[PDB]
Amino acid sequence: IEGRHMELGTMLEAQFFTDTGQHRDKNEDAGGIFYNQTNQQLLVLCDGMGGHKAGEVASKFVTDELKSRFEAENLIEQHQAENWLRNNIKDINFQLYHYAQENAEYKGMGTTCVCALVFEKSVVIANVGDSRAYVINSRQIEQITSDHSFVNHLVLTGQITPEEAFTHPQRNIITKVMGTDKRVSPDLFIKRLNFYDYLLLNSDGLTDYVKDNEIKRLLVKEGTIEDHGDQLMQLALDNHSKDNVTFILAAIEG
Ligand SMILES: [Mn+2]
Ligand SMILES: [Mn+2]
Ligand SMILES: [Mn+2]
Ligand SMILES: [Mn+2]
Repeated sequence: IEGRHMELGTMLEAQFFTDTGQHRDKNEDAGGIFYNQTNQQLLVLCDGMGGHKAGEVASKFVTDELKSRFEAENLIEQHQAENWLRNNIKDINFQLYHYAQENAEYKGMGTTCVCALVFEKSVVIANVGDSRAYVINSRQIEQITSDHSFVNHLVLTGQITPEEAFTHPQRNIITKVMGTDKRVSPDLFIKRLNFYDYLLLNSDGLTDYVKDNEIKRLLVKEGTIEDHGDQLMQLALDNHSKDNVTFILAAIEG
């Protein structure tokens, strides 16, 4: 294959925030911020399904697998990041499928998974489920991923409006999730970091109770990344969120 130049290793100031919530008992969200041998940065977030058994086992499994595989890696080019994320996500899905099938305590477990590979100017995002990746600056908050949910299937087919989907009685249903099938087709995205201040990854425990406007205005205000994370978690709890709330906040600079 053709001669290509090595981009430098790049990372963003990113922090991981997770909370079980008062209303639930255990945290079935997992995730983390991991680095490979050349110090490339991978952000990982998983939402284990609460309606099924052992959501924390599934999310923890996918997270630990991605951490091990990525930390074992040396270099991933930008034009190969899509293949890397898709392949490893597929294999982890297969392993999680047989993991749930063979263990009777874990029968039917599953988890969402959104993850981002950070490069000098782009971010490569892979998504399976209704966890989200946003990009935010002073003027716009754009959701990069598309929810693999039923209500978003109705939205994308003109059957309901997004505002209707936010209060739809079946807004919890997931249509693509890890561990339920032998195969999975993850959604893959490339996003330019030119004109944005924040990359956000979050489970639905946040955005099921905090709309994009509130996130945008909270983030575009002044304050450090720790202050923004604290205020964002507290805003999720103030809007009476009753799921696990987890998000990675990544500050971007030119
Ligand atoms: Mn969950
Ligand atoms: Mn459970
Ligand atoms: Mn949901
Ligand atoms: Mn959730």
